Amino acid sequence: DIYSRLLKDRIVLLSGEINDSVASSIVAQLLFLEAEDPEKDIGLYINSPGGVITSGLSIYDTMNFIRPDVSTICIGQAASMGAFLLSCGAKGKRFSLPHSRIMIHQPLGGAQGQASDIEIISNEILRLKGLMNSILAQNSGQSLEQIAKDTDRDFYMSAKEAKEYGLIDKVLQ
Amino acid sequence: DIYSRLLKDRIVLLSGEINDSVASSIVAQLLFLEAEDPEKDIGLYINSPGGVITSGLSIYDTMNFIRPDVSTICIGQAASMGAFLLSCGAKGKRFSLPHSRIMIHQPLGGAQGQASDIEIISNEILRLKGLMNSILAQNSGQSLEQIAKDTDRDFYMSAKEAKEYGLIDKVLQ
Amino acid sequence: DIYSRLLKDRIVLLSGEINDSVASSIVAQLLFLEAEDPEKDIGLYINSPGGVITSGLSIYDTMNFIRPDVSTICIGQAASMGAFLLSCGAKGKRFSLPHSRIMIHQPLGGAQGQASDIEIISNEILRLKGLMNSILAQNSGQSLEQIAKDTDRDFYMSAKEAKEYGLIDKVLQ
Amino acid sequence: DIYSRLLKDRIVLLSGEINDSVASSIVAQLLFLEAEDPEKDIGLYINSPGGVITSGLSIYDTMNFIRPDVSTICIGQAASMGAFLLSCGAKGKRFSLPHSRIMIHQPLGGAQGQASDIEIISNEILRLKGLMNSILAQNSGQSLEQIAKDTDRDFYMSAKEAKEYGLIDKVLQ
Amino acid sequence: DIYSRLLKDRIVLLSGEINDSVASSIVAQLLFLEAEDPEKDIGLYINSPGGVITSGLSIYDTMNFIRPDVSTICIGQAASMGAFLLSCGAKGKRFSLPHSRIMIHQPLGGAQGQASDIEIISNEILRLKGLMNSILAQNSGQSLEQIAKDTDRDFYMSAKEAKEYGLIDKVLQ
Amino acid sequence: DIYSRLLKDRIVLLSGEINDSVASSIVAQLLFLEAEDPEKDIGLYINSPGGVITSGLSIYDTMNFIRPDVSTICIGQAASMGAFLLSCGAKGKRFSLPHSRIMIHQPLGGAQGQASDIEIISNEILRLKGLMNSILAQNSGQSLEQIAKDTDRDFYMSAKEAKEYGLIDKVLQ
Amino acid sequence: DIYSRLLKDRIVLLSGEINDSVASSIVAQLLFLEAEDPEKDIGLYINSPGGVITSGLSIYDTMNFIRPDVSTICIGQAASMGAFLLSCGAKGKRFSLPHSRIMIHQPLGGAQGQASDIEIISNEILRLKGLMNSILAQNSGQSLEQIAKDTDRDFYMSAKEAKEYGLIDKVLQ
Amino acid sequence: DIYSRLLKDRIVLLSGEINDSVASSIVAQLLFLEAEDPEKDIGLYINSPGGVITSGLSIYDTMNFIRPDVSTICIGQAASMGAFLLSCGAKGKRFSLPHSRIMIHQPLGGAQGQASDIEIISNEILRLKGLMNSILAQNSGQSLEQIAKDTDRDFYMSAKEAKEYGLIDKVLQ
Amino acid sequence: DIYSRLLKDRIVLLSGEINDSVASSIVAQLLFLEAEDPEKDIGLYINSPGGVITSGLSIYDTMNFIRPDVSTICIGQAASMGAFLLSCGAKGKRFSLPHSRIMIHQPLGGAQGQASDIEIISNEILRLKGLMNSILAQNSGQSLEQIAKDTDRDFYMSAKEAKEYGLIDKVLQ
Amino acid sequence: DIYSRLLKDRIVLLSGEINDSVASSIVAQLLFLEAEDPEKDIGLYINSPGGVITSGLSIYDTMNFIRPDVSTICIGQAASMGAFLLSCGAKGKRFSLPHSRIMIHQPLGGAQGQASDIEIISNEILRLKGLMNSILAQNSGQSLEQIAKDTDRDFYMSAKEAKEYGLIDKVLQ
Amino acid sequence: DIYSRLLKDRIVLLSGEINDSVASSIVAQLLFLEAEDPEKDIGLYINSPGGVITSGLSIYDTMNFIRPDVSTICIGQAASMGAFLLSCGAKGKRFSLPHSRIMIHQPLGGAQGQASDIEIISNEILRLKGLMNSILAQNSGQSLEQIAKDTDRDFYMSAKEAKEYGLIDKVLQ
Repeated sequence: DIYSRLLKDRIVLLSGEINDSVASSIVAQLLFLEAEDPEKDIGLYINSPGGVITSGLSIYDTMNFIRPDVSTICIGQAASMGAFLLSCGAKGKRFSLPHSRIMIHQPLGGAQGQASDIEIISNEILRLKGLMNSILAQNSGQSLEQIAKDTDRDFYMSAKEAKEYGLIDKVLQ
Repeated sequence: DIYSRLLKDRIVLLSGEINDSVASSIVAQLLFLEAEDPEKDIGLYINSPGGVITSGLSIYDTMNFIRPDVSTICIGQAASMGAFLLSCGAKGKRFSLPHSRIMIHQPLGGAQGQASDIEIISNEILRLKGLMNSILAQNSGQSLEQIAKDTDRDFYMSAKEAKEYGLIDKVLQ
Repeated sequence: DIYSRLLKDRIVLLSGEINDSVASSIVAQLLFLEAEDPEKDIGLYINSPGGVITSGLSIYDTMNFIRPDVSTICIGQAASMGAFLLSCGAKGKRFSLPHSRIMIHQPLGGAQGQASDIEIISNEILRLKGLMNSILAQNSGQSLEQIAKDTDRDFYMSAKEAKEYGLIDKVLQ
Repeated sequence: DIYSRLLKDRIVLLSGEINDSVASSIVAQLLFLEAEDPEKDIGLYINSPGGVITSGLSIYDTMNFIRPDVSTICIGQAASMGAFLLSCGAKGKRFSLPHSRIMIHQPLGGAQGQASDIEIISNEILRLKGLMNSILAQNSGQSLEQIAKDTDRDFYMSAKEAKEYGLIDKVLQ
Repeated sequence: DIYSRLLKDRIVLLSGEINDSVASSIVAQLLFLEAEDPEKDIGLYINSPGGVITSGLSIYDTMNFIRPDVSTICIGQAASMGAFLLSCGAKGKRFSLPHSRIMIHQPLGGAQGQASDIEIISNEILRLKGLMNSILAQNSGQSLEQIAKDTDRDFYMSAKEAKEYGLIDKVLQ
Repeated sequence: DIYSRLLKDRIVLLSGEINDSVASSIVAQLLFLEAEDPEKDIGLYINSPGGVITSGLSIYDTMNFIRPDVSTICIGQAASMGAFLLSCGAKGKRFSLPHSRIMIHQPLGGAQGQASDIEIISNEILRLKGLMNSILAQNSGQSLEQIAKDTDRDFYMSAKEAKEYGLIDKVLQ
Repeated sequence: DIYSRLLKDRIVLLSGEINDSVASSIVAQLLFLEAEDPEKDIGLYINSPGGVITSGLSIYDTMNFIRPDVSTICIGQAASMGAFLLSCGAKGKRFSLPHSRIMIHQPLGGAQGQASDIEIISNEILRLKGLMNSILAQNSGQSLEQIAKDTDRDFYMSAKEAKEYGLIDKVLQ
Repeated sequence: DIYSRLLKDRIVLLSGEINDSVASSIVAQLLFLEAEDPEKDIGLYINSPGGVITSGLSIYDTMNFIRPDVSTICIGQAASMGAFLLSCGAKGKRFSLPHSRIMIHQPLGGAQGQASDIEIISNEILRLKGLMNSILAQNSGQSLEQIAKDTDRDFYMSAKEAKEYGLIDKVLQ
Repeated sequence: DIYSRLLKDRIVLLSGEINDSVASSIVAQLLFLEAEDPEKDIGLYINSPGGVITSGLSIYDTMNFIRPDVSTICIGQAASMGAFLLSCGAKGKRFSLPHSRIMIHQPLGGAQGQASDIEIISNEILRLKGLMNSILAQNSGQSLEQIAKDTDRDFYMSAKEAKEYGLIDKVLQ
Repeated sequence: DIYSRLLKDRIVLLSGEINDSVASSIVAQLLFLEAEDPEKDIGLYINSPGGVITSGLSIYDTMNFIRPDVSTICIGQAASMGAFLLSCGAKGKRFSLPHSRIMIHQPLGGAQGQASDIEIISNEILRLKGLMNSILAQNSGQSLEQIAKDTDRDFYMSAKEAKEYGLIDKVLQ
Repeated sequence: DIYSRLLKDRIVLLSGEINDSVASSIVAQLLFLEAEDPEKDIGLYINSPGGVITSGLSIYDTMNFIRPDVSTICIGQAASMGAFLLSCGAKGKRFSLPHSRIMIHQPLGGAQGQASDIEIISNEILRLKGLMNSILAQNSGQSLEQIAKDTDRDFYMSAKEAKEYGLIDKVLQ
């Protein structure tokens, strides 16, 4: 398994839509490495359009739970939770190839049922909105005010624009 | 046309699901019954599990628009919006057959999309929820807080119970 | 319309499953005949397996609501709510052709959702079970207990048998 | 209307499958004809493959319920309930065109659920079988055993054979 | 098998919807670790939106039927049965990464058929609601009433609030 | 025809979703009434959630095309294109029942294919947005830049709020 | 038929998509109106997104086949075949409401099968493409060259621009 | 795999619905263990809602066919056929976790076709309801009469209750 | 693997429709086989009805790209692109079995969209039609004209007729 | 694995449509080869109609990110992103077999939602278009304008033509 | 694998529908066995209802393309194409079990398109029809005219009858 083999070099590939099954796998790996050499570095390669908010968070929090440094690399794209996760790499170890697109937005959801329940989901997602649009600031150097304004709608950026934005550290040319 | 004939005796039947089409027909008959005689009472028999909120409000609001007195008579059942409408008939003229059932509740709906949009839909349906509980309290003599409490979940009642609650005036039994 | 010339003879056929649509057509025809002549009997021929409970009571209630006696004739079959309606015919004027089948049961239904929602629905359907079990008890002369025990499962019986049970008065053979 | 025109000559057509809808329509016509003239004969043509049991039973009963003689004419085909009805025609006036095919059998049906309900449905279908066999015996001149043994599986026969069996009186040819 | 890997370090993730298939895998793993060493701790990692009730109870009752202590870590989210199971982890050893979201509620279900069977099913869902709400009381220290009041509708809380609520001991902050 | 009779009194009903069918029906009705008597005001009752933009614009244009004043009365609701049309009637004659809700938004649409076609659609939908926003601003008295901001996301309003906003003139309380 | 009503004043409405049946109706109305009076003008209101090429040509020709001048009025929109048709109105009698949308373009289609069959179908649509461009240029004053360059991709324009462009003669405002 | 691993310890996990593929699987596992050590006990873990009847009986007979003692352990739930099989374990060796649930009932099924065939199936299922209720009576201490009564409709119960009832022996609390 | 042992002897089997993944497989097998020994001949058994053209030329070029002589052997059938490939085998080693059938034809395709895009695809398929006809005429010795006339419509051949057309060399019979 | 045996000689295959999954695999193999030897050249064979934009850009970047020279070889076809990728190979090492076909064009996409969301997408796709046009001009030596004009519509090329356009360096034959 | 274990004894199983996929495994297995030993014998056990003609011919020509004798044993059934293969077995070693059915028929197929195309398919299927009639005639020693007469419609035979008809040599009783 080419992934099994690459994982041997402490490399992890997050590819495509994020959800529990995939997010679990990432975590399973991250943990595995930490339980191999809790000292070294980890290479998280990200090419994702996003996905389940809580699924990505598990990945985010784990990237810190473990001891090893988690360096993120954007190849292809990092959209939504993919960008979020991307800006969660170890400060200084956050990169992107030259032609990757980085995009940031607000949470996406749905609610259905009695008014009471729609209010519960609405408040729950608005809550996740705030929680993430503050980490983005605390990860970019941008204020929550500016991070509130740019993510209102899809905010597309090129690698170079994301470095200058604070989502990444270096655009490996 | 059996219906067009009862219509000729000022009788209007609102049965089944409520939506724009069904409501536009009840509105028309109510405006028509008015032009035929803005003095004589209108008899509106109801057997409906509710439907679209705004469609329902189009009837309620037409009821109070035309000069005729709109008597409501619950046969079978009057649930949700149907229950709301029954309780909106001329004072002293809200009726129900003996074995009919009345059921009041909170509005239902849904939202899908960005956190921001879910929130807008969520507020709008809470605004409606408040609006109708307000009217529903004024029609039954209950306190707004009492209605908000009793409509939290589906509240069933017999013709007799509904009259004791203030939704109707008499049980033509 | 064949049903229109007959409506003149004051004949109303209840055929097939009952729902608000079908049930409104009946109620309207009864109100009509009532407006045409308040004293003359009405012949309600019933060939139905039943259906929506509130729709049924809608018809039953209208039946006792108007001034004319509503005679009921069972042709083919009167099952469930259809048998319920049969029994609600003017005392002394409940009939069935010789080979009609008559069955009595308990209400059927469905509930989906949170535990506390299923309970409200479970209770509402039990109330209707009790409510209708008693009216059957009256109509027939039988006692609550016997009625409950016999309707726990479908109780299939002949016309001659329904006569002895007290659901009809005479077998027009 | 071509059918309403023939109804004018006291001619009722019964074609295709039999269900409540169709049944309720034949009954309505039989009741209408008897209205106009309860003395004159009626021509009931039958090109049906059968259908709902209690549905045809309603027609059969309506045929003997009214005063007019209900003459039956089999054109094309009369199978299962279609045949049963054809034999319930006014004795002596049960006809058939030369190349029609009469077919008789036992009841078809289905049951699903708990064993208790399956037994109940099985006993009910069995009663119905019994009823119709003996009614077939009484109308044909056959013994409950010859009929029962002969309808265990579909029994197809021509007009001539149908007469020798005693289902029809004469073959109008 | 990246998972068969962690199963060595005594780790095990419960990810995604819970059902008899997943439940059997988790319980199979537990019985496995109880044999590899019936004293050392186990690391049941949680990221689930919930699932079937009796299924979750399979996991719970096993976490207690075995000797080793089953610690629980909430990564991503622990909603419904997931929060319920997160709280069933050996007291003192119930964790959650800083960004997880915990949510507790009441059982969900469905019932169809006779009013007798709806009631059977309604009583059982209520019983299951009674049991677990009770277990959520013993686990967190909350009273029977408090839990019931808060689980009526979806109760969303952060890791901190959940530790604060007594659902977990510590946030691996 | 209940709708016809009202049309004989200068009453047009715009209910439900808007499209070329419905749009043509109203245009057709407005032309007719203009021919009927080019002086008498026309009353356009609107209960619509919006629909095809070009369809909506053809009604608006016609409203100003014909000679007679076209008064609008919102009942139920006037959302999107409905709010637009509602505001397009003769000045001093734009009405709403007390409980009607108004909602103004930006246009919705879609495109697929090459970047050149998408770009072409985008500009076109962007051209439509500006036209209506300037006409909405031109109908209410708001500054174009004011409308642009409010309608960015769905803007719901009570009848009262809508009068103050300048969408309608009076609320028939 | 309100449409039959307006047809009484020589007013025809071409709304929605164009196909064989919408075209036969329009052409019938054109042949009928000619038989009615070969002198008086005909007003053709057009609100269409286009349709089947050959269907639109059947109308284009019939317009020019009968003696009466066929004036065209664009309400809502005149897209593609709809725009083509709009431009084919009698000289000086081509108008548009102020807010109408006008769009011209090249033919759409599909072919499947053998290489030879694709080529045949391809040559055919390039013929219709050439034919309609030529007529467009002739009706607008533009050159075949300009029309070709401009309809390469969807060319959207306002009423005031369709006049300048020469597709229409006057914007009724 | 995880399961197979537990197999060499003589644990057989009956999980999920029951059918011929799953049954032969259980059966095969039992035989093997038998062909292994025909003396050492077997721990049959049951957690299912039940399933095909002749299928379940095959796990049962086999369970008595071999010489080893097949202990049963309900985890999560043993409902219908699952509850049957649970109670069928070796005397004094039927356990269950504290929060597991047991439910016993009467067989469900169905038949389609001629009356003669529906009866054969009806009698065949009444037979199995009879067979299993007798075995269900022995295994627990109850009498056939007390089993036929309680199993009529779904009969749920706790672990303790199940013990009391006689379906299982000890409740490994 | 059976196919993997036959590969050992340098036998490559191409069966079924041809698409990118089937083609890639052959290419990978041709390439592999080239590394093992750039000298030893290869047997390419073909049993295909044809498939994607570019996929076919994929195999064709690889067949002439590698060093070793790739002999083709038609078993079952070689139709369309399958027959095309069959003739691209090294001259002298193009064999077929006594009852294989060879069918040659012109390309099949599809196109949808504007007249401009249809043309482009039309010319692209025609360019492929000529390119391939020219290669077939060259592979068989037939002239361009004669190959054209014959592939206009499907052309079926026996192994004998084939060889005598030039498509294959010898008939291994 | 025939594909893993090819990766051994340092040969990667890109067949069929391109999406995140397919791209992730290509990248992995590239990274693994740079691991197995950062000096030896890599041969990327392409038979693709293209696919997801960002997916392709992730391969292009990985290609230029690692040290090994990654030459490209077109078999069958390289169209859209496939062509784009082919031309991104190591200068001097871009190849194609004689009969494969190369086609270049502009990006394809979709947008649904509000005008604001449509616009953001249109701008983004025009953005990657300008990006890709620039990258194709640099790789082929063509001017940014010639590419823009040439890719407005599918531009099909033979291998020879492609090499002459500067897309591939050599045509193996 | 087990079908492979049997292949070690030169036993090839042909079960089910025949198609390229199926025929390819059979063809692969035949070529392999010869590579294993071109002297011994192969036993082709056939239990098939037939399939794709050219597919069958594929296995037919290989049986006789390889060196060893292909012994065909019928089990279950050899119908349509299945019987052709059975009969194509090595003269003298064709077998069958006592209760197998053998069935011979004419080819099945279809065509769609232009008359010219249907004719081409029609003649091709007639060719495959006469071709198999002649070979089936040879294999059995019957008259081309006789075989044609018996396969015009399905011709079922038992093993005894196949032996006397000439399709098999012996019947292993």
